[PDB]
Amino acid sequence: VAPEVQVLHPSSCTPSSVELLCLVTGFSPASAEVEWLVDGVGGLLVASQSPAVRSGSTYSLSSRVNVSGTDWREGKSYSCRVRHPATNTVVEDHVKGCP
Amino acid sequence: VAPEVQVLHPSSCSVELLCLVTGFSPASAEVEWLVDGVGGLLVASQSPAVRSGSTYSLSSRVNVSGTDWREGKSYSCRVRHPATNTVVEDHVKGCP
Amino acid sequence: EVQLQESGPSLVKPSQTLSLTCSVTGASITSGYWNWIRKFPGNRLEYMGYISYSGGTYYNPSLKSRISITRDTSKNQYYLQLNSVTTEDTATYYCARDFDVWGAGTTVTVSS
Amino acid sequence: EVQLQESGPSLVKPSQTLSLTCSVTGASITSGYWNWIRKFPGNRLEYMGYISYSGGTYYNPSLKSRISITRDTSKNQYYLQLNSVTTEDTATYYCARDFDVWGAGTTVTVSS
Amino acid sequence: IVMTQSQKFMSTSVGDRVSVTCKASQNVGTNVGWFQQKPGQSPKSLIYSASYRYSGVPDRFTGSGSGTDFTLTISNVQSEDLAEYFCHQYYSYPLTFGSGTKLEIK
Amino acid sequence: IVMTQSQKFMSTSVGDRVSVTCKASQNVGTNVGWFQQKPGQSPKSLIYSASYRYSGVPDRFTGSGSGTDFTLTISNVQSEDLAEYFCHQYYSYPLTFGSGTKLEIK
Ligand SMILES: *[C@@H]1O[C@H](CO)[C@@H](O)[C@H](O)[C@H]1NC(C)=O
Ligand SMILES: *[C@@H]1O[C@H](CO)[C@@H](O)[C@H](O)[C@H]1NC(C)=O
Repeated sequence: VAPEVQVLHPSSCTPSSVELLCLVTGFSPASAEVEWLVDGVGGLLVASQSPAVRSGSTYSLSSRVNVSGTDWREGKSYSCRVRHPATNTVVEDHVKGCP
Repeated sequence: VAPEVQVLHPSSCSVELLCLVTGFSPASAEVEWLVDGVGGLLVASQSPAVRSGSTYSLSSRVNVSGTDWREGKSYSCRVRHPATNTVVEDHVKGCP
Repeated sequence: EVQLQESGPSLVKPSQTLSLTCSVTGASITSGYWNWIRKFPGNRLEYMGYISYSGGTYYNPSLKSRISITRDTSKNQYYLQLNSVTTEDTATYYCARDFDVWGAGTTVTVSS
Repeated sequence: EVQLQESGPSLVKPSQTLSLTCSVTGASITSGYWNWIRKFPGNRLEYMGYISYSGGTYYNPSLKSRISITRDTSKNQYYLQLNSVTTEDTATYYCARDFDVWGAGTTVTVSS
Repeated sequence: IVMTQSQKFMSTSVGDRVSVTCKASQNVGTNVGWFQQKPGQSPKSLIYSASYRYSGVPDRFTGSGSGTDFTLTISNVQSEDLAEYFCHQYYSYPLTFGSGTKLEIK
Repeated sequence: IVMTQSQKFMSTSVGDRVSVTCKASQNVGTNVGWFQQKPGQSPKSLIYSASYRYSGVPDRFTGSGSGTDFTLTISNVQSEDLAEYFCHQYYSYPLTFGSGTKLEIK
């Protein structure tokens, strides 16, 4: 019942806000929360949240953050860290641009 | 309600294209994948609908060649809707 | 590289069943969407109908009841049947893939 | 900013309440994912606490019903209480924010 | 659904940039494409979506999207560019086409 | 989680490469990081992410290894880095730290 996380990059080739979407699926009896980090540093990114849509056995949800268009292709590493209080398990995903 | 379709990909320099479609007021639709505007060339794994009470949204995942991506070939996800009799689509240009 | 070729009678009598068959030269009738469109001499076109690769059709209400569209299987062909024709139905008929390749077209005269 | 300043009693008795505080300067405590860890006189160390941005907490096994880690939103301060010190808890305590910012630490000696 | 193409027999000289437009009562959005019909040949689907090129389509012919009044410009007209052009709706399963335009090389 | 170092201390001359092998029981994926002990200074973290670099970190070292066996490999050791390196694992939330490996000048 631990979460699975995948982060997708909805952006065109042209440089310069660019959205970044974190999808969390197959998780949370009870609940879990999502934190966004830049190069391992939290507190810099605030993503829009969505309510849980339940299948009845589990649920999925996602969050999306507006990352500045001048950071992509500069080598910055972005990540989505999903932590589930129940089961005491934390999972994360990591994305990068292409300089 | 006409469906709303968006296509996202992992990027990070085959690459999966995940087409997320929601907003099906009668809960019935089908999805076609196209390359450079021509359909029938790609086969995606089609997931069942989540059957959310708000709308029976669903998604599909396709593996598209890394070379075509590097060459700048665009891909699109087109959703056909037989009950509302409409077509919606989204386009991924990628980056040469 | 995937062509369509129209085939059918050149003339049909009034109030006589008219049937045309699309011959598909490539790809497969099991992928994408296929249709029937016709052009009238006065530089105007109308869409007559839609064929799903999985089976099932959609028709333009302006062709209601008289129009019957079906699909073959192993022969990669589709056909359009009209059970009522008049002189205003003389037109060039085209087979096409939705939003992609069009055939050359054929002209059908409705007259004695 | 990244300035985490440790403060505590320095010396306590075996039965007295041990209480330590961390002053966190930079970002906000409300950002969450703040922890409390300790390093023993040897080179082993262990995790001993978490505070969420929501106010929820987590306690490490073997310190059950003792840690009672608490935060003060207006002060931007966090603090630990272990009830009786028990004389074994002589490790250097550190304020680390989930591997992002390690601050100053300090030991507390237990003797009588 | 409806279409309006109030243009006929437009002329262009070699090298000129010549445009064609189409309007509709519906806003449509990025749900159009265009045809090129040359007499004696099967028509080709030439413009994909609001503005794109189907594989094999030359770059000299560039479209422009809108929510009304969709357009196309043929840059650097050379030869064998005279055809009837049509505006094609994608918005709904019922389709409509305009009456099209004819191009002259004078 | 159970973590251990394969060697409590190591020594290497300036300019050469050093490495630390971190072993653990269970399977923690890639949810690891590295930590630089600085005696007399507040200790500081590195490779905060899962085997990926952290802001500011010198380019001499990036994360490596997976599952059960992780390594630190710092090439071209320079200045004052003769201290303990700790391996941290956060896969299971009752977070476990291993012992550090001390680097000596020779
Ligand atoms: C990003 O900013 C644009 C600005 O118009 C806004 O439309 C979009 O919804 C924002 N997206 C997110 C995820 O904040
Ligand atoms: C793409 O191919 C890999 C090859 O193993 C497979 O694991 C993955 O599920 C495929 N994804 C899609 C969307 O086809």
